[PDB]
Amino acid sequence: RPTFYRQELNKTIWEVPERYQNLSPVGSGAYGSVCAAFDTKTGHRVAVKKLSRPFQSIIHAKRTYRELRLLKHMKHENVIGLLDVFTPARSLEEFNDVYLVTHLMGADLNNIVKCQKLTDDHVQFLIYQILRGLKYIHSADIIHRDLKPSNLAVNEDCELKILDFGLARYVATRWYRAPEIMLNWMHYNQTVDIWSVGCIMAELLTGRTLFPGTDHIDQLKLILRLVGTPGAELLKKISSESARNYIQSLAQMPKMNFANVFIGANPLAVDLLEKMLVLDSDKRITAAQALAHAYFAQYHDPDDEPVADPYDQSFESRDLLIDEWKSLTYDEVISFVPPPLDQ
Ligand SMILES: CC(C)CCNC(=O)[C@H](CCC1CCCCC1)NC(=O)c1ccc(CNC(=O)c2cnn(-c3ccccc3)c2N)cc1
Repeated sequence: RPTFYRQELNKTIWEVPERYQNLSPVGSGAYGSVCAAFDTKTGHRVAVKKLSRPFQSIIHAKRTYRELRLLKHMKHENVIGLLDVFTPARSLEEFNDVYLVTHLMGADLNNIVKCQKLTDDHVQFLIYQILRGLKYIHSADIIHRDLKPSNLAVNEDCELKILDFGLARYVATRWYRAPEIMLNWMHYNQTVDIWSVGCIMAELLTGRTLFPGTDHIDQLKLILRLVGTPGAELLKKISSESARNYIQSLAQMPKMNFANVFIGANPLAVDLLEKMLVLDSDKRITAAQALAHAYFAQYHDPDDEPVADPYDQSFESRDLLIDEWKSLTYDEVISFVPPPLDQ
């Protein structure tokens, strides 16, 4: 066990290993309770997140377990990874705080698009990286579901990682959400995330939110204005009578020609957008397919777009007591094997 030191920061007690020095809060709460720190083992800046009331309820406890499991799994260049996880507790009995350590990222994409509209080259490279991380996540049967520009972090070298910062103690998730999981939430696949990548890529190209809806209905209306109302073939895959009635209640709208909307953009980018922003989720391009798209010719390397190890999601179906989820989380803290150092 390493030696821990104690301090207080912005309404909260941090007890961390001496390994981590010069803690300073970041984001004014925006990211959670998170400090930048210097990691003396590596000589690098890191981020240290203290989970908020991780075992307050069964729901918090399972969420805690879930986040730890997911972070321990992710081993890929374009996905946040886990550098360390610790608790000052010496036993399960005393276990009540969970701290996570990741790389410290430079800025989010929300900050970057709000600052400047990007070059077509920067768009190629950023979207390629998103898709490469998504091929990986999706290969483990993990769906992000919350993709938006504030959940993507980029450094000065333009290397990107996918994360999920979660709630706030503003960019609406709804603006980037697939129509199929806008009303019903039964019939959806991993390509909900590809819909979000299309919305993000549009905004990077244009500097404007593609579908800035006020609510779920308005959101749907903005969407169908671009992609058109569902034709007979998609209508007959909608089980929800109320959704089908709602859709069919609208004055029918044609699909726009995306070249008339994204006027002046690279045509290969326009063609990719058409393949991502398809209403029918069975017809939407997958991440693996998208990487082989001609828009990514300068980056795509089929020998360097790896899949994930399998991920055991079987816990998701379980209904357990708080002390059980806590003990499982403790197990995962104990079994953690830190990553290779040499960067
Ligand atoms: C509650 C619910 C909505 C989701 C909760 N979420 C999770 O479970 C995921 C778990 C892994 C996911 C990774 C992406 C793919 C899906 C799983 N969890 C994380 O992604 C996750 C967990 C911990 C951390 C800690 N790091 C930071 O906070 C951090 C790092 N850099 N910067 C930075 C960024 C830009 C500018 C300046 C500084 C930060 N602020 C970061 C992300």
